Amino acid sequence: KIVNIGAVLSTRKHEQMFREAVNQANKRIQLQATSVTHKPNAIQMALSVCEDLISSQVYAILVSHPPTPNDHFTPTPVSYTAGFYRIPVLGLTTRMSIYSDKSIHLSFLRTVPPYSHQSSVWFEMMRVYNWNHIILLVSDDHEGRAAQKRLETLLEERESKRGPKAEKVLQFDPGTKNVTALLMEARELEARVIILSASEDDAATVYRAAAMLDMTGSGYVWLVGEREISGNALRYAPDGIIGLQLINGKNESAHISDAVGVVAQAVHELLEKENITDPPRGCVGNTNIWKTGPLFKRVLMSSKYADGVTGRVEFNEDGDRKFAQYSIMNLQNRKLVQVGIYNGTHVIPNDRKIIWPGGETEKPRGYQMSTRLKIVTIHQEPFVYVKPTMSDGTCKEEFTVNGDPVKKV
Amino acid sequence: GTQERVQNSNKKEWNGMMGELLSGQADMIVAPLTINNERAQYIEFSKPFKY
Amino acid sequence: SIGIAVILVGTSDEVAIKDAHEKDDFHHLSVVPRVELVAMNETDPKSIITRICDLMSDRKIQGVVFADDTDQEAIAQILDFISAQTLTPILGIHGGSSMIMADKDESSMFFQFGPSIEQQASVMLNIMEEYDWYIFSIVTTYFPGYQDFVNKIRSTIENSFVGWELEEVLLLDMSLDDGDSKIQNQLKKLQSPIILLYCTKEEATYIFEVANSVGLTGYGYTWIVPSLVAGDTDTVPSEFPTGLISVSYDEWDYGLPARVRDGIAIITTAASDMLSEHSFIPEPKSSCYNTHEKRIYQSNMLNRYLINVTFEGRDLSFSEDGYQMHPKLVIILLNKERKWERVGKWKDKSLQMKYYVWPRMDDHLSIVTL
Ligand SMILES: *[C@@H]1O[C@H](CO)[C@@H](O)[C@H](O)[C@H]1NC(C)=O
Ligand SMILES: *[C@@H]1O[C@H](CO)[C@@H](O)[C@H](O)[C@H]1NC(C)=O
Ligand SMILES: *[C@@H]1O[C@H](CO)[C@@H](O)[C@H](O)[C@H]1NC(C)=O
Repeated sequence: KIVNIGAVLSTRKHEQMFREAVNQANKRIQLQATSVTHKPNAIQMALSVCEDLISSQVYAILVSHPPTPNDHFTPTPVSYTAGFYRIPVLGLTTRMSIYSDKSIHLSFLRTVPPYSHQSSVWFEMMRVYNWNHIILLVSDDHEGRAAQKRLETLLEERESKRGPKAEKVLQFDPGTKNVTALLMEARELEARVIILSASEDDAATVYRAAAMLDMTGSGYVWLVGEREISGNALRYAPDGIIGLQLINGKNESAHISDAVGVVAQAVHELLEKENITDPPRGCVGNTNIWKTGPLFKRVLMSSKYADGVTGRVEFNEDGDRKFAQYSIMNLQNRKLVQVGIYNGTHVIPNDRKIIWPGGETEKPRGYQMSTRLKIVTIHQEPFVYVKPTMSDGTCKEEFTVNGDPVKKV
Repeated sequence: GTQERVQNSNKKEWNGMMGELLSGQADMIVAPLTINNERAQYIEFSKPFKY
Repeated sequence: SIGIAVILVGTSDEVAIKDAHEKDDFHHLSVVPRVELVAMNETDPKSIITRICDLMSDRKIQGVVFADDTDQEAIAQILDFISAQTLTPILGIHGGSSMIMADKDESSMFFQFGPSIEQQASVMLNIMEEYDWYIFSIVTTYFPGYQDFVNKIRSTIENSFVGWELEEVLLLDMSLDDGDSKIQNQLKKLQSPIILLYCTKEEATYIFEVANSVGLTGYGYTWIVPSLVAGDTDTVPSEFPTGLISVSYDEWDYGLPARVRDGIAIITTAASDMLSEHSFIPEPKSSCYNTHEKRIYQSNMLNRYLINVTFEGRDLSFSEDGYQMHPKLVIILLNKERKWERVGKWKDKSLQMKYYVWPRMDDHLSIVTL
């Protein structure tokens, strides 16, 4: 028949681009294009969702980021609103991992991967450089908590040199100002490779206090995710910092096209199935679930698009991107560069040579054993005698029956 | 030091000096410490130095 | 002179409610609160938003309650986001509202009268007590909240003295179709006389069908479920084996204007304790469109007092989650007919039954001693 899809964007240009994209995919069951702008308030948009859906009887809606930098809520309302009728929605630039959940957002599949897996990749950079000891530094939040969950599952996935074995995690507090306390515990430990993942704004404070803390010289090694490089963070980053980028950072039309293609590849398999009951556009009238909701989602979960403008697009077990590509970028004398490229297990180095903070050109051992350790001890009668000191500060020296000096640490 | 639940949450932590070792206040327990399953779960014990 | 909105959906004794509005004594604190009722049908979210906007913009609303009659939780979630993007507290006092979401915003201010999930686990253990079923096994439906359920259960079992002997926690979901065979297999290993279930009003029918398809019937078993698979006035298919037990609260004798009085009283006493001592009162010129610029007066203090309140001797202290401290609960039983006889009352960590023994449907002997 004729099926209609909708999307919400922030550029008339990409609107015409999506129109052209569906005109082209028409070569591959007619599809009807519908699109709406965004607004500087969740109210009008939360109205527009049915204001246009009911008009169109949509079968899937596409969504991306508005000009708002954070936009932690701009993909919220449009999601669960359609969830009110099990209307599978697709997103592009939704990285903030809230939507990672299956429960709260049973009606959401994304285009890119969320920060969780871009943490997960560090496993391989650890595998190559034979590093073993890592200080994990994350903020206290749901996001950071998910990062912990992912990385811990990853490291635990070693049931078999023991490789890596994390040895501390610091519940850095969000939004704070004074930091150095935690950094002290950081310095005292025995390792150098630290992994920091936090707000794109507070890494500035972190770098400030750390450079003041002098723990940024040689021997130290860093890693970050994505948000930690850009923004004013770059204006405080010491050299040698290693950073990670996605291969398709901000390219709307690319994902738009891949999306309309994959949804065509879906609907062509959809319309040739039995019991296909149209989701009604009567959100005011109707109040039940078109079984072609979770039915639509169950059928989506098997497709494997051949090749897009972003290469092969595959979906995970939870409804998100699978097997993207990453650029292992770097900072070099206040001049960002590229160094490597990751995809899958392939971790390809390249021409330019890596550097490490302090100017060293080796791959430092990441840790040197201490030689001044501490000791605990209880007060037990024949094993550990406890006695107050003499007035001089030490305590009086005695002798056994053999007359020998008695050690009195 | 033993093990126990805390804060009426699903957190089971280690009171006492053994717990101190677990958290990073020192790196050796020289004292009349005993040996048993629970403690031997995650701490490495030297060979026994007094029976 | 605060404004308080009260909405209804469905059938209800509207006049009786408007009358019981003036049921209490608000003499000794300057509030003079206004009231404004509205009825409506069950059309859509947009209706809801439009209406709440009209109310808050019109009568200088500073707090809303809500009731309903269906079995839809999404609407609740919607209202949650409302309280998110809207700095006023909201009280889901009755109906499909009071169904418990998974969580709340770190900033939203929405609450609902009803048991927590931990409250239910606790009370059902207290009922495992009086009648001495000391061995059980549990099964779930992969609704994500289940992890908290089982964890609270185990971390209350491991500590105490009595001989809690649980066995073989099981986890099943055939969300992938035609996995039902696996179900019929994985359920065969339930040797305990007591089974516990966290499921959905939809799946449970099929689940009990398969259960009788294995042998677990009212001969030598007995089941327990939380309210989230029950409806008191509601009815159920025959697949529910007779004699099923579960737990709800005192709807059967509280779901009435007195709840409305309770809500009005609580918002009033909060407004009195917090705003008088602080001498301020957040009174937005309540827009609904163009509210992103209205957060200038961060609430940040109503919460700081909305949890420590009381009146009429009844304590209404609220916990951070969205449940209360302790609401009066009831335990009900499937009878011969499809009816829920009121069996047991519960309040203040205390359980009170109407029996000393469990009526059962022969190798079960009395025995004397000395
Ligand atoms: C942080 O606090 C320490 C003392 O705890 C103080 O010495 C230091 O100057 C403070 N720095 C910042 C950036 O707040
Ligand atoms: C997006 O990517 C496509 C190919 O992948 C390219 O043709 C186009 O110019 C890119 N546009 C932007 C803005 O990056
Ligand atoms: C609650 O309020 C009463 C009376 O105002 C006061 O005595 C009590 O300490 C308060 N408790 C809390 C937790 O605020």
